[PDB]
Amino acid sequence: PMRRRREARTDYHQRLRLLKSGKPRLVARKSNKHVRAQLVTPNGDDTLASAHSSDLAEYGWEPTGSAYLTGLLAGLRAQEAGVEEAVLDIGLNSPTPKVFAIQEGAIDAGLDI
Amino acid sequence: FHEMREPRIEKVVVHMGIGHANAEDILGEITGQMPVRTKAKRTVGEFDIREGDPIGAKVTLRDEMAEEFLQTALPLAELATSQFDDTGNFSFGLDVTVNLVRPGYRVAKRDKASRSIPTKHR
Amino acid sequence: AKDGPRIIVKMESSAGTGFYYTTTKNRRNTQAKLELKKYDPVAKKHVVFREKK
Amino acid sequence: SIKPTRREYISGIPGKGIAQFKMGNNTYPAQVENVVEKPVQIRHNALEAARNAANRFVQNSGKFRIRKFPFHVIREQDGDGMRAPFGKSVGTAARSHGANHDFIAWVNPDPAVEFAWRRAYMKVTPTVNIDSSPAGNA
Amino acid sequence: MPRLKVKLVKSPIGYPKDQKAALKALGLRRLQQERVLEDTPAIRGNVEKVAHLVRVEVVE
Amino acid sequence: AHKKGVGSSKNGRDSNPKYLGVKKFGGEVVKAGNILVRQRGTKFKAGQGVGMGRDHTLFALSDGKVVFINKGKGARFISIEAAQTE
Amino acid sequence: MELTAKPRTPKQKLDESMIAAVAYNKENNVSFALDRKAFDRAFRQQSTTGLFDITVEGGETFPALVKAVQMDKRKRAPIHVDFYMVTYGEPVEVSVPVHTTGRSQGEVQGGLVDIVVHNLQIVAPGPRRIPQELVVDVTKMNIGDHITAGDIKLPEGCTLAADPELTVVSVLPPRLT
RNA sequence: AAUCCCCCGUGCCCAUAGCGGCGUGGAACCACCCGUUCCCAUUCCGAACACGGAAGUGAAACGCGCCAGCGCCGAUGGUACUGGGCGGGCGACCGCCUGGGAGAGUAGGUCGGUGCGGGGGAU
RNA sequence: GCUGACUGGGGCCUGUAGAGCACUGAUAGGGCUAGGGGGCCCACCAGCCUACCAAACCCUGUCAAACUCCGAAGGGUCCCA
RNA sequence: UCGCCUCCUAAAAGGUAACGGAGGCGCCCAAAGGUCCCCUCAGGCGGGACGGAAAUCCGCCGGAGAGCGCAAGGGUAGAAG
Repeated sequence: PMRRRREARTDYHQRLRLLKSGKPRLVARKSNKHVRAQLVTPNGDDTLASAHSSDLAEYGWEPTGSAYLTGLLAGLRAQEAGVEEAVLDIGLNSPTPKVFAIQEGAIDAGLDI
Repeated sequence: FHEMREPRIEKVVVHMGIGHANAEDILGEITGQMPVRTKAKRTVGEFDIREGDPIGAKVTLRDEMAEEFLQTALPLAELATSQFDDTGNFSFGLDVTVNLVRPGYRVAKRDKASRSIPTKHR
Repeated sequence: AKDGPRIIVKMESSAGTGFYYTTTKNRRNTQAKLELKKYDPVAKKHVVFREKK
Repeated sequence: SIKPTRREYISGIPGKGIAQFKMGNNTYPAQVENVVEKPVQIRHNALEAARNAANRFVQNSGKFRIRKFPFHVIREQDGDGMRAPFGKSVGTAARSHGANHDFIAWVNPDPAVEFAWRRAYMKVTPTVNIDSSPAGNA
Repeated sequence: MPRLKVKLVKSPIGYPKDQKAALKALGLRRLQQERVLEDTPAIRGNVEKVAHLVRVEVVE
Repeated sequence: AHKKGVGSSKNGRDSNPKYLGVKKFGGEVVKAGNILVRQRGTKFKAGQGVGMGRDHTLFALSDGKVVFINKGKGARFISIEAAQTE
Repeated sequence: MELTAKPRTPKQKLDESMIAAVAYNKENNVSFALDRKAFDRAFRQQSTTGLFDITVEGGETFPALVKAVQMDKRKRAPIHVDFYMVTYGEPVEVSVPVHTTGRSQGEVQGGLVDIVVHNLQIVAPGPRRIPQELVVDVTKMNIGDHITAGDIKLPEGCTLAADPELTVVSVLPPRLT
């Protein structure tokens, strides 16, 4: 096959799905413990720590809120940066109520999503 | 680290499958994890040619529920030798197959670095 | 086209009468009388299209 | 160098019906042997014969290993005259690639065989070269 | 800037098309005459390719 | 009123695929590269493939057209240097 | 022995009396030299089986010699060889062979005889330490009987670069059994 | 604050990263974990996807490190093929002169390297 | 009106000749092996052994325009001369 | 025997006859269509029901060799699936 293909679980490709364009893989990356999200925007882009459950201490609000806010937040540190409308990257999972969470994160953030 | 090798329930399968509609219902009452799996072939050894027919029934039960069963039914069984086989697994009754699980075990499912299960851990 | 009373018969549809129609080929094959899909007569836009003919 | 149609389509995938590869015997040293240097769709039968010929003149030790085999095929006459050629098949042969490792007479000391191959030699069809391999012959 | 002087030999008559092109190219009219060019590969190439076509001598 | 057998005798016919434009030439939102028609073009150039490496054709405008699995559904952009402020 | 030259000049050397071979030894390789003449004499004695060397500028009169060639071409007349040396306590690539004598069992009584896909052995006993002649023949020969790798029976230098169960030698019907 | 260890998400380089063999690590990390009213969810169980949390643990998937058995890569000189130019056989074809010059064949090589960020860890 | 065959350079294509085996189909000596044998307890025995046929995997070996993990010789094309 | 689809032949762009090689088509599929959501093959190995080729399930191994309506070639699981 190909590396990722003999392996599995992944679909980094639907990642590509978005890669086409629409601005940035506002990518939610999750490992229950926490979540951390970055921004891969086309052109061998980069990022800007917009959201992580450790850039501001792993509270104790667990999922629900945790994601709510860290999201809103990322959205904002970001607009500070100067973006506008970003594009949703389901790092993985079926936009799990968790992702859902990060998601409204950008949502309310204002982060157009 | 004996804190390893020494086991922990990982897959028990209970079933049946006539070339044929509800007997599997009987299953149902017996357990709680359905198993509609099409059976095959193309000849008359039982008038089984219709190459494509729902006819294989398999109530999968690992751990938990499989505990309800290992318990409830382990009594009606009566052999306890021979029907013991190699890869650390065995089977008996009108369609029963269980699989031991030494600690190397799990590695085997990985799509990645799927270690060919060292016949020294299993 | 090649009028084939074979499982291949030409047909078209109407917009509730959005007015005229549009182009389709079909098969008794499955579903007989059955034939509904939506379109856009010169009439306004969209509309319920029944296909039989 | 024209050749066959499609090895599953004109005439493709046989058994070239012949007379196998090893008769003769063992040993670690002396390479006694036969190779050639002509170029040709080596004549199935012909060959087969030649070869078993040698066999004939001998019977045992002295590697009568024979490194050849006919695997493609010729064609001609079957239908209307001379213009449009459908296709009658005959002649399974192999490209004797202008010299190469033909058939051996391998063994410690059994000139009986050597001569024998010789025989097989005179036999064969396109002149062929009479010879020795990696050390000589004894 | 080595200066190459070449003289014309063994007629084109038949000999290849493009080749004939290296000829008009270098600048090659009537027979057995001689012409000259800077080392300059380009030039150098057209002529050495037609090679045999004649003689190549070193001067300026 | 019919046809025969045991006489393969059956020519075939034409086609005309290609590497039309070839890599690194005056780019022009046009049939990019071809070996597979109902193509779904892509961005600037392509270089993924059943061999490894990658292709850069120093020419870009909107986009081009591909070859179903041959060549390479471009996407790894390269609008090329000659694409800066006039 | 001797064998010389090493500039860069093939075509002509590849002509006359000096066939060209590479001066090869882990880490370094210098332009071929040597000469089809010498070759003759010694490769003659036993290329990739015995082992001597040359004295070029006294240089490093070390052993190994050839680990690649082909008496190549059509004529069955070699040109362009591969020489390698090993002043090291690592010699592993060891190809020398083994023999029998003709143990009368299949032969001297049943006519029957043998196939020796083996003959030669590539392993690695004790470096710069291999019998220029390894003998090994537990006799035994007839019927549909066969022997190989495994059983083998190896002496001192314990290597076996090869593998069990394979191409040793067997008895076969010279006509029948 | 804008120096190195480290893990974490993670990106380029399509096996000199894969295999597997031993090993090391949990504070920190991560997973495994615990449990299942409600989100959402299995054509069958929330095994996977799941929501809510300690304790338990490094076993398991996991990260560096060691090992060449497989595996991958891979040269020098080196042969065939040949661009071109001219000679020898009625011959299939042989040869030479001038740039190009694969694989395979022994060396020998490797068990990633490198992007950006986030957590720490170095007053 | 320097834009042309051609030559130098530089990308970027083809993938015959070659060569090779893991894709495929050949294929030969061979070994492991199980299918047929085949001789032995007569033999539902499914137990025994073994010198003939074999599939398959292995080692040694080979061929291919409609095979190719390999890969030129060269031709192509844009541009720079 | 006359039209079209694939392969070789085309001497490596693209492209050439031949009464040269082989072989398919004058259909279909209202859902193999659109898109969103999830699945990761054949095959081999080992172990059990009705099963002693040839399933059904379970546990390993796997440049995907299965697969795609229909023919060849291309592709390619990241999937067309």
